[PDB]
Amino acid sequence: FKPLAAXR
Amino acid sequence: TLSAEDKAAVERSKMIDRNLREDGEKAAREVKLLLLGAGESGKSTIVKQMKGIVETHFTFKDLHFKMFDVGGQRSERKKWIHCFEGVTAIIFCVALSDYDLVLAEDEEMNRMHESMKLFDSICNNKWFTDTSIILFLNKKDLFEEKIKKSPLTICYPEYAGSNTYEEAAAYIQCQFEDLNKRKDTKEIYTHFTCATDTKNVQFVFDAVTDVIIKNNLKDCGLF
Amino acid sequence: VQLVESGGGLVQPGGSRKLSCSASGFAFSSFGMHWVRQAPEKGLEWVAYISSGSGTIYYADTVKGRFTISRDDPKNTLFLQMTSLRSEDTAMYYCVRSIYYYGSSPFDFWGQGTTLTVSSDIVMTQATSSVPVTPGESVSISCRSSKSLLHSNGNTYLYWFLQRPGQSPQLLIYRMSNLASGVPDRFSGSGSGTAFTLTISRLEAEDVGVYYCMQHLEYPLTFGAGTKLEL
Amino acid sequence: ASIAQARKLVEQLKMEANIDRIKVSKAAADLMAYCEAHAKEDPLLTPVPASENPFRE
Amino acid sequence: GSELDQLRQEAEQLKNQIRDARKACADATLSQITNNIDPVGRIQMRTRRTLRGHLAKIYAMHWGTDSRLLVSASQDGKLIIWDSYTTNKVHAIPLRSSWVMTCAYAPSGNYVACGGLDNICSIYNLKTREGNVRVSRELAGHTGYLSCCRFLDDNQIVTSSGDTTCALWDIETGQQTTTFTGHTGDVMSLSLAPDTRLFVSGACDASAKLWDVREGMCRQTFTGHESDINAICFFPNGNAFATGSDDATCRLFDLRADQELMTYSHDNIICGITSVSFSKSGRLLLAGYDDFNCNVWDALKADRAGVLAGHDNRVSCLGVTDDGMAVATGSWDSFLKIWN
Amino acid sequence: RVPDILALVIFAVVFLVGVLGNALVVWVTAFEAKRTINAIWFLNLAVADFLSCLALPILFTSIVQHHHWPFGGAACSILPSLILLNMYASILLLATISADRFLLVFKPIWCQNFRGAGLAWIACAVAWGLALLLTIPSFLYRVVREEYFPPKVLCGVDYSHDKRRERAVAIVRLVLGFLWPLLTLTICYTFILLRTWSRRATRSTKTLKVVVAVVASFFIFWLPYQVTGIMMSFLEPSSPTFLLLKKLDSLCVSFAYINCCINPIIYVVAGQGFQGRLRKS
Repeated sequence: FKPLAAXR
Repeated sequence: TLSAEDKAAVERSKMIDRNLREDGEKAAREVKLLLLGAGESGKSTIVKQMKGIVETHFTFKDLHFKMFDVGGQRSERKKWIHCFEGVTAIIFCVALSDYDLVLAEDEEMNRMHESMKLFDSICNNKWFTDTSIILFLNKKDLFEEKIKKSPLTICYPEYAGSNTYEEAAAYIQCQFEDLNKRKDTKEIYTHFTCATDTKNVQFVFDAVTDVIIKNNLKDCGLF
Repeated sequence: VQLVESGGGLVQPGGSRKLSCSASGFAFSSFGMHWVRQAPEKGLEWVAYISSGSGTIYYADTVKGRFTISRDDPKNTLFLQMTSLRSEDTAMYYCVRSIYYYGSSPFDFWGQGTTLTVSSDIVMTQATSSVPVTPGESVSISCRSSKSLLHSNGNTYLYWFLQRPGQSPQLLIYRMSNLASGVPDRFSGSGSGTAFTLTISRLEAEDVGVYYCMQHLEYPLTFGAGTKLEL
Repeated sequence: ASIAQARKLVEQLKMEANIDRIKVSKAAADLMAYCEAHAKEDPLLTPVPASENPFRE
Repeated sequence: GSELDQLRQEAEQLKNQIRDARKACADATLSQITNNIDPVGRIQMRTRRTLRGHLAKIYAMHWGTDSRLLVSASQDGKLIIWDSYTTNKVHAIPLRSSWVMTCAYAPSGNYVACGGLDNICSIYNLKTREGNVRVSRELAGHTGYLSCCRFLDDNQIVTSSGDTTCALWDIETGQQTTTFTGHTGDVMSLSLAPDTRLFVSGACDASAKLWDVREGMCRQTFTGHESDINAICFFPNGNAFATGSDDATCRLFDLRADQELMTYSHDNIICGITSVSFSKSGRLLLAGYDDFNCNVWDALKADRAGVLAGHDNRVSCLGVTDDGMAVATGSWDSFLKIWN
Repeated sequence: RVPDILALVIFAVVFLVGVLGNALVVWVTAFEAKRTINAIWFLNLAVADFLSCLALPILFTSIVQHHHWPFGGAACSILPSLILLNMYASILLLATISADRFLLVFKPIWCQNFRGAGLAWIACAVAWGLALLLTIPSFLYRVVREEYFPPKVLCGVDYSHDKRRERAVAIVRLVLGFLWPLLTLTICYTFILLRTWSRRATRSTKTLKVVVAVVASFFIFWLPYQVTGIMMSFLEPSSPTFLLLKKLDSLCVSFAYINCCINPIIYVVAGQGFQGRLRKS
């Protein structure tokens, strides 16, 4: 699981 | 709320609006040119070569032209000149084989000065601030034949030159081109034409292509 | 100006035909088109309606979903398509043109008729059924409605037309106050609210026939029983 | 042909110089009286009620 | 020659006699008489309808006799008949020549007339069995462009042109019944009397003239301007008229007393005047200027009472309905406006 | 830390200016969309920028709450797709506008006879369609995890131990989002300047200014976002470099967002009589 936030 | 006939009336109105919009998008497909002159300046020869009010239509390299000749009006010019406010270009004709001839009404004024006055009136008009002018100089062979028999000092008493064809033509062209007073917003194109030519349509085509490109640049805000 | 229609033949209780009318003498593309049906030895009623541009199409409740309407502008021809004919659809059909704008006169031309033989709504009531008359005297006929025809815009939609024996109907007065074109100034109309009248001052030999009153507030268009006027 | 034009002009002056006139006061009073009499039926001068205005929105 | 000099002296002394006669009959000015009257309050008018569909400059517009229909002319090649109440379109007529400067509506309502820069006046018939508008008559007998045209009845028309001459025509035949001459420069505007026995015309030599339709010669002449004359119109009474020039000035003349009564000018205005019209009662004078806005003047006090400013370009045409209920205005921004 | 504060202040400034700017631009363009063909090019761009600006506080609060997603599961799977769609549409619209100007300058005769208003609508629809086709991958591969440690909840991306798909998606997005529009833009404008300055009648100094401004702004303000994104995509979820790049995500997001503020200013400034056009409507 990747912590990629809102946007990217 | 509307009756059974009001709906049909509004439908008729929509159909008329649609037809009007469809017909209005086809008139912008056309390139408009206004032609001016001084009567004996070689108007008829260019009209027959490049093919109240006279309207002419012709096509060249997928470009459609609409040419207006209004030389047969004979009225006050500043009461109908604002109609041609948004024309693409103005074709002007000067007969430079008329430096020695004199006007019929008065023997003191010659035809070249009259043409210069009319050109000054047209060029510096308030309705043609950013309108291109294509200047045709007509009857060069007769001019080169006439220049040897009679000097050109009669028209221009302040001229000192070789009294040859090239110097006289260059002097006439320069004298005509100094009449412009903008030199930045407006562009003037000059060309020498005789009775038999085959390149006038190419000249006007190049001029109108440049004008179209400039207008397209100005519309998008990139100019 | 003329309208010629054809295509009416004998049919079985199960079958199909199609009728076609051709215009000649006017601009077809600017006229809406109608169809009117008249039973033998009876009155006449409405069938369908198509508008200019083929944008609005209205049908009748009695024949909804069973007939088809179609229009061809480049060829100037109107069609009508029959699918499954019952026994009540035996009559004679008429084709009518109409144009709608300020000051127009709809239902102006009626053309001729073609025969087909097989093998809520505002009601128009005319109590009178027959009136003897002598030429040279005045005549007055009344037509009654079930609702006020006066619309808020000021228009009152009533139409008067005449039918001679062996001929086609012709418009006399539209909007119950205006006189059509090509008719003498003898006829006049009046009325208010629910009851309306048509008056003829001087009667001649060409005024014999059956008169009708027609309403145009909302679809469908309903005709009244004819008021015969015998000599 | 100048004599003909001059004769036409002087004849026109003859014809135009022989008419009757009135005082300015009479004409001014007539205009004022007409305006006063017809002021009652001028919708633009005094606004009409919105109920009877066909151009109401 | 000697005869020319003596005739010029004769004309000069007639001019002196006419000037003396005009000066003798002037006892008072309109300002003193109208001093005591109650001024008209500031008038507010709002745009009720807006008209869209023109794609070029709008030059002509004329109301009808039913005060509901109007016609508009533009150089897009289209003549459009409108319905002011519901903002619909009844007819759109394509034109052979796209250079139009005038249009006229027949009082009966069956014909419409137009022309310009072609020396031809075309008549169009509206009520047709076939259901379309067709040409009915083309009048070609002029030398310069047509500036105005008006209807007398369904079989008579009057035209003014830039060839210094005016003409009276007969539609059914197509020949000039009478020709009116006597001006010096271009003729721009003409106004018909309500009683249809006389008509006035203004010219570009700063002169206005009165003409009798039946007999066929000039009655009176009026001068006093400094530049061209663009608009002219009759008072509702028929004993007065008002004219507008290119020098930012309007003047009012009378017919019985050949004198100038009142002038309308303001220091802030340095532009031209295009169209002039009155109201139904003759109290308001509506003028269109080159400064993109129209003005209303008090015809008897020469005081500004309101400004109609809703256009982006020059105002070219102005009209008032017969019932006196609305004002129609046009401009070079291709929009018509009804004000009330 | 400092990147959080810098990102927050940049986000606030961009929101505050862009909302008003794009609202004004779209209002001015709506009236003129019927007559002029140039307006309907910028109408879609203004709408896209407006929609992008309205979505700022969603990230603004998420930064404050230390990456907490209180919206839920379906919102986590729907909203990011749309917010990315807006950015991609905004990029493709600029590319298409540049192509349109290039086709106006070259081949001037053809664009007079056979160009109208439907073609621009078709082009804008195609741009939006490609944006959707590029943003569909975000719909499928977004899931949520809950932390039964002290309560947090996280939106992210889980590929179920499939590195190939993730890398392929990253490469497709990088190629179709940054390099192609930049190449097309630069080539089109350099040819525009060359042909425009070839002749005397069309020569002017405003074209150079507008072109340089647009290209420099685009390149400078879109490079860091793409480079950091691709670097984070190639790396494994456990690395010190991954954490270091995680310390600088929001700065890159804001530095990419500033383009939505920059874009509508040029149209107003470099427009002919925009004040009069606003006064008309």
